[PDB]
Amino acid sequence: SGFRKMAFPSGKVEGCMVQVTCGTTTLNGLWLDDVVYCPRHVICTSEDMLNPNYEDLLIRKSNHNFLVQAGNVQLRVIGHSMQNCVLKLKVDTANPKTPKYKFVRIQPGQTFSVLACYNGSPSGVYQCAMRPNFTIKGSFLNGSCGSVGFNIDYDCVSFCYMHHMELPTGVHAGTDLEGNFYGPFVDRQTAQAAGTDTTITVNVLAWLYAAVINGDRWFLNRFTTTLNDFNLVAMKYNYEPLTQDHVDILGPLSAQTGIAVLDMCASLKELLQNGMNGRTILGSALLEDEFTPFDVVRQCSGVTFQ
Amino acid sequence: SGFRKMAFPSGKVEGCMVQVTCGTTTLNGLWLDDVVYCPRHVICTSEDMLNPNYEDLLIRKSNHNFLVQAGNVQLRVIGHSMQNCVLKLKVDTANPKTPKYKFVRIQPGQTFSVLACYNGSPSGVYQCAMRPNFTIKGSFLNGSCGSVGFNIDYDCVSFCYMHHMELPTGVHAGTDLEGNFYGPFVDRQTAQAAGTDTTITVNVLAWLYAAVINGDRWFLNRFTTTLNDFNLVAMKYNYEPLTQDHVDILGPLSAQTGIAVLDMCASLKELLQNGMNGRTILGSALLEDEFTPFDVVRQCSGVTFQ
Ligand SMILES: [K+]
Repeated sequence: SGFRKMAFPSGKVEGCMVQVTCGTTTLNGLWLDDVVYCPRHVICTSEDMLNPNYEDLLIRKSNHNFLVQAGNVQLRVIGHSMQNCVLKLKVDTANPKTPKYKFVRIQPGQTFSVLACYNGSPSGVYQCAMRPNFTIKGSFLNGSCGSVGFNIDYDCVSFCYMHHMELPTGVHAGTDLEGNFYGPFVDRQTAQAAGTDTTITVNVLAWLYAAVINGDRWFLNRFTTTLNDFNLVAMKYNYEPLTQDHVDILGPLSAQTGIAVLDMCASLKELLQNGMNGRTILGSALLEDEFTPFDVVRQCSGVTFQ
Repeated sequence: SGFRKMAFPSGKVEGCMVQVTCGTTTLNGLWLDDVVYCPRHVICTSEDMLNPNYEDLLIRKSNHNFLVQAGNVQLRVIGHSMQNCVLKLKVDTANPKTPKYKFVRIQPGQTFSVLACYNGSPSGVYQCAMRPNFTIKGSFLNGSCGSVGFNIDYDCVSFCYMHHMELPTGVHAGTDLEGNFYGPFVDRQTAQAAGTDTTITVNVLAWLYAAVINGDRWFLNRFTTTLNDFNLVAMKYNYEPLTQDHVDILGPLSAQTGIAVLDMCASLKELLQNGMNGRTILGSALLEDEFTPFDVVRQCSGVTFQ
């Protein structure tokens, strides 16, 4: 029994984290084969950041301007290119600990593990959701940039996020490993508003299913609802619209528990309208939305890796 | 900067997890040097479990009764001993991936990362507290036993927990790596009651400090209190007494924020009595108690590992 914010095991990613330094800026890089990936803003000074011309700043850089340290081993940079907002430093050594990996672009609502690093060394691991507004509510400090988010399938690491910046609101933004930001953000120190953050409805439902599996059934009610009637109530409480695709993905959990998706939707409707009356679900007084349907299945069925 | 249930990186522990099989039972073992540690109840059948005489059950066992698999590599058992409730299988091979480690017995309140495993293979990693009643509110399924809890200092893994059993209440119990149960529990299938669980006061305070660091200052009040006056209020809300040792360990955070421990205590007093008025601290509507003072320092200062 029990249910936790459970992260993927970090071992495979630990062995890819390096320190990258340029000028006075030190952040993290991801070392896969003979390439180190890191945020390109590492080449910028404080003043460059206000309006950086990256094409120009990079032409003015040479390989020796980049210091890459893997543990107590200096990696020599022998090449550099830029892909969107990621810097690719070609190094003299293929990472012996390179795992099987893919670069994946995730959708809002999907979750991943983050290996928060400083100076190429891991500080911790935690589970995360890509928020609907394309931010993530991470735990990152100065120098966290280059830290990556990932999922694991079997033995294959699917890298989906690289951390680039913190916004004034204290939430975080970054790119896929091709250097394309998630959301309407740029690696420039210019005012940038997060879109309004909404609650990931399908994930709340998934977590309610988790709660049922673990006993909690008090929120189950006698009501039912149509999909559209639900979404009308949801929108009023800043909940993402629930699509048919979402309903379909919840199918496995609806089958496991025997509770139909729209029935669970009704249970949520009431919770939104009335509240919880000081009661808690899976130890939480708030409706948790950082667990996907698949995440519940994985934790409740005991899926392992490598 | 944000705040998350953040686990230690699992890499070092991943490389120590093996599968151990005996009779009708498969669970997990921890492979350090030429020894594999696992719960001794692996030698029991269903019938043995009702009233096991372990000294006698083990005398009747031979090395060949124990099948240890590290991936697709069979480890040959060449010896067996019992230390309290842990079985130590001596094998023909020292684990090449043995990290620097200690075996530590933690105190109630203290936290650790758990690497949940099935069949010697990791499913995930999550942060945990040793509850005051010596249970842990884990996420474990059938076959999780042998899974370990740990902290890391620099490069040294301090193993503090091995999972042995789930109790009727759905919470978990186990031993230090010397095989001594935490709490009044035994590795017998006989009814066993968890003591009443209390809230880990020192940890709630630590987490309030974390909240200050991340902005939230609304719960700060002008009032102060003596230690005893605080504990009188605490006991009424099922909070662990706050000791002077607790005050001392909160020292770093009190220094960092400039808020005195007893001042923070007063702020907590009010929160306990009046509630939050539907407000939230670090995204939570409940007072969180599974973060130690050190855990907050590590997350908020960016402490890394190896
Ligand atoms: K219902």
